[PDB]
Amino acid sequence: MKRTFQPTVLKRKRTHGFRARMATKNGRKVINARRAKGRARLSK
Amino acid sequence: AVQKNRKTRSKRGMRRSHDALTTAALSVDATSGETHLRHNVTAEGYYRGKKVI
Amino acid sequence: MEAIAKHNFARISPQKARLVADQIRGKSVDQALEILTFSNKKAAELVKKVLESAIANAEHNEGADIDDLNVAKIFVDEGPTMKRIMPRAKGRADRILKRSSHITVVVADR
Amino acid sequence: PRVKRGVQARARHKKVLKQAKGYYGARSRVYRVAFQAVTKAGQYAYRDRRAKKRQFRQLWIARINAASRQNGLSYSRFINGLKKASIEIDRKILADIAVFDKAAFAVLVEKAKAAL
Amino acid sequence: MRHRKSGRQLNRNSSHRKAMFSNMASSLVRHEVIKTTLPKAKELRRVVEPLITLAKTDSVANRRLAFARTRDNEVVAKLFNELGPRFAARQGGYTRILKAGFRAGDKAPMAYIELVDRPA
RNA sequence: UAACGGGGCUAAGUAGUAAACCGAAGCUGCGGCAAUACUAGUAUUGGGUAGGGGAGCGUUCUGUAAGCGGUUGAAGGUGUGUGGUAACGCAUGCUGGACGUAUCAGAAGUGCGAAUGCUGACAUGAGUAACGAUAAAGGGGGUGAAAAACCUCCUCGCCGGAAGACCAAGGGUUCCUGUCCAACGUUAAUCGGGGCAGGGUAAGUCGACCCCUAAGGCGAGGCCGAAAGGCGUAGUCGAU
RNA sequence: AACCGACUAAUGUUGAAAAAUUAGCGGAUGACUUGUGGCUAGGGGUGAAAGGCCAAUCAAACCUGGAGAUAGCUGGUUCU
RNA sequence: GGGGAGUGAAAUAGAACCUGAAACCGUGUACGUACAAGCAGUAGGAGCAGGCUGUCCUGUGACUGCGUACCUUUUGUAU
RNA sequence: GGUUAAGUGACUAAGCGUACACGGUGGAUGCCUUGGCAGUCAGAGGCGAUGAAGGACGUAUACUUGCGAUAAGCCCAGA
Repeated sequence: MKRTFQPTVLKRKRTHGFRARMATKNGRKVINARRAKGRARLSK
Repeated sequence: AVQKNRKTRSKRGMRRSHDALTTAALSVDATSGETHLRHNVTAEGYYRGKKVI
Repeated sequence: MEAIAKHNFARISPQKARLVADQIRGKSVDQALEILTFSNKKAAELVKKVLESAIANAEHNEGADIDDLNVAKIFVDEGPTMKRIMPRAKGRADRILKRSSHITVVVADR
Repeated sequence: PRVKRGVQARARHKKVLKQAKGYYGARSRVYRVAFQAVTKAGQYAYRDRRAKKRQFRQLWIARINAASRQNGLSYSRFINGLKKASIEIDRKILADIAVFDKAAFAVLVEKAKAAL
Repeated sequence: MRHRKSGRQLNRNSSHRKAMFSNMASSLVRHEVIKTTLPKAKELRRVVEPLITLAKTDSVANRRLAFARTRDNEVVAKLFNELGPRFAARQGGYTRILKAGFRAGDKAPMAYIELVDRPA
């Protein structure tokens, strides 16, 4: 049965990637939040 | 489908009263003196005093 | 003279191993060895190795003869249990216990 | 200050468990069952300390009745006889006498008969 | 109920059993002694000992029969050239089962089965 | 049975008379404790839920205490003896191996059996169900501590618009070799997509990069909007 | 036939599987089906319309915060 | 994996390592238990076995009487 | 003394129970703490295009720390 995760790298990057996060105010808020939390991985 | 009360150790033990193991029927080969399952060849290949393997 | 061998952390359920221990408890060493030799039990092979280590220990670490030797004490004790996860149907997971056992044999010339 | 409960918590549990020595199964091993068990044992022990006094007196009366009737008088008539004879020997003693000194019992019976 | 019935299923289809026994007979003719499970040995006698009887009379018919039952030309030749001649006088009991303990892996009761009067 | 509690009863039923006895944690006797009155003795009183009131036990921490006890054995653990109405106290054998702490005060994360409580451990079911397509195995030999499962040989069977061979994606060393078999592998395993070590990916032409653009994204200025921003030109990105 | 689908039955229901398998069944040049990439986002989207679907969730997603909402209810509430 | 040997004050301090409780599981010993009906105890009580020396102590407990857990919630729960 | 009869009756434990002993499992408790928590008194109250915060990848005869192809460093001055 087709399950929900049908990964493509390009779609992962364009949605959740660093340059995508950095493009928007609220994305930067996420990166800053994760950077404050101490998260090793800021982006996907 | 399932118990309404955990079974005591006693009753568990009572069930396993028949769980004891019984030993194999052995015999000793005449020639080789090797113990073996009665009716079966020895490890050295004798059966009733003759080398058969 | 007593000699004790142990097999700690033996991968065998104590309940399984104990059936074979019951077969050779109180028996002579020669009698025990044949009982274990023609066993079809996995437990019998683990137990046979311990008993042989015990006999060796009496012959070497003590001064003794296999001839004058009895399974003085034998017992299996519950070892640590490795826990593991088995998937069941409908996304449910069950735990599997990989029981282990500590097999002790004592042999004695008395 | 923070108080850890361990050491005292165990002492309570152990006290009960020690009182539950000899009970079957959980009732001597497991605190939750043992506690219930040791409580009911105390309840029974209270009730029975009373009822001991009843059971023993029934036994005596049964024995005195046996002995009196061997000496040809009912328990009921014998007690009346003794009362009328002003003999104030308790049932516990009478029943002791009926077993251990049959002759004395017969004397008392003869005294009792005379009073009736 | 199985009253008076013969033949073990051996937890197999018929076509498999037929294949298995044809193979096993070929092995036994070739090697003259074969270790199998004891129930398979006992069934094998009902397959091999009839092949040996057939091989006592040498004919194109009988060789073809043996070939039909074995589909092995080496076996058929050994049957008619060696085993028949050997067992010419013998009235049955061409094989012998010797029980041989248990298999390690599954503690299956095992047995050797061999031809009688092996030159070896 | 099953409309005496049963046995059984013709009185062991019903009514009555006489004199007995049994019978409760009631009353009495004997010993003890407590509450409240009175004057240590009297007198009365002491079932109890919600609830009110009173008095305590023990725990951690502070002072007392740089005191007191402790490797000639602290705490903790586990027995035993003993004391009190109780919470509990005291002593002590063994274990243990360095703390403990009187007394009187002081302060609380101060007492657990319940909350389909929370965490960990360990039971019961139970050596039970099951071991994942009914395509199928049989045998000889090998290696090994051990071979149904690994290697090898001969047979058999199964797929064959696939159960073959490639590619993209996706994954990321799973590839090859040696070695190991604890765990992993629904069994064993000498084997493995497992562990460990070493090796292995060679481009003008394949692909990416690159030139080009689609949908669409972003978007100098701009237009619009409390702010954040939205839209959008020139552009610049964006393959399928 | 492939492919897409999902009408019946049986199995399965602590599954081989959080929707399948087996035997049958419908469509099969079209309002078809499929890959890649785009766009629409929560009182919002999208809907050949079932309140269907919007990550195994939907008469208002999910996450975090207000937040220990509130709970005239239920449970539980530890020594003598 | 273990037994010796050795180390150490200690090895039931041996790396699955201070202490090492309980649940739970074993081995050994004593006593009971295969004609016996239910909250498993209690009051009584024989016998047997250990001590100490039998109007003692300890363990077990044939047999007899009595006896439907706990909590909660309720007018009321063995329920 | 024997036989018979009648009565009576120990000795079984497959297993199980209780108690005790010695263990296993387990990791409570106690003791301990290189970590936390709440403050007081001071300091400093910013860092960044002279490229930050934070990272990637490297760097010595896997990861952490340091460093940056001058790479667990180079130079200089004090100590």
